[PDB]
Amino acid sequence: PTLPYYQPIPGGLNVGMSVYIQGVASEHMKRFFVNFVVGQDPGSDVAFHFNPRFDGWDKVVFNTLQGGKWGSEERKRSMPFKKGAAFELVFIVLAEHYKVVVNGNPFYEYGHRLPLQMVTHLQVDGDLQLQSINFIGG
Ligand SMILES: C[C@@H]1O[C@@H](O[C@H]2[C@H](O[C@H]3[C@H](O)[C@@H](O)[C@H](O)O[C@@H]3CO)O[C@H](CO)[C@H](O)[C@@H]2O)[C@@H](O)[C@H](O)[C@@H]1O
Repeated sequence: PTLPYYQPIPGGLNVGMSVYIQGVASEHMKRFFVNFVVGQDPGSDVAFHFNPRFDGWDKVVFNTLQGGKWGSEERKRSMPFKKGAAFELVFIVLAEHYKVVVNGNPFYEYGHRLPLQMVTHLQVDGDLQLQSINFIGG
């Protein structure tokens, strides 16, 4: 796949589905993001924004964008990615949350703030190369 990536999720999200992303973090990475989007047009709500950042004390930010407004960020001050390194990034869609798994290691559970049933698109962009995106268990 080429970046930016912004594609419909086949059949939408359902509990039990996984999004499996294989990529390589840029040697000079500052950030990248994965968005679960309600729609495809500019201004669309983002049910789940997953945002690793290497600026400062390395961390991953998690949030939701609704009606043009970012909600209260969640943050985990641990960085499972590495500049220049390949990664395997998995989002397991469960009833209560998105379960994030990185390189086989469970990393975070982000509670749903918008209904998973209303997510239509996946958007990926930033300082990485994308090798593949697969939807499993749809
Ligand atoms: C640093 C910021 O990066 C972009 O905006 C992102 C937004 O930044 C938050 C920041 O994470 C938070 O700690 C602070 O309290 O408010 C900032 C402004 O909203 O965070 C959201 C997720 O919460 C997205 O990642 C945004 O891209 C940029 O647009 C800002 O100008 C600023 O440089």
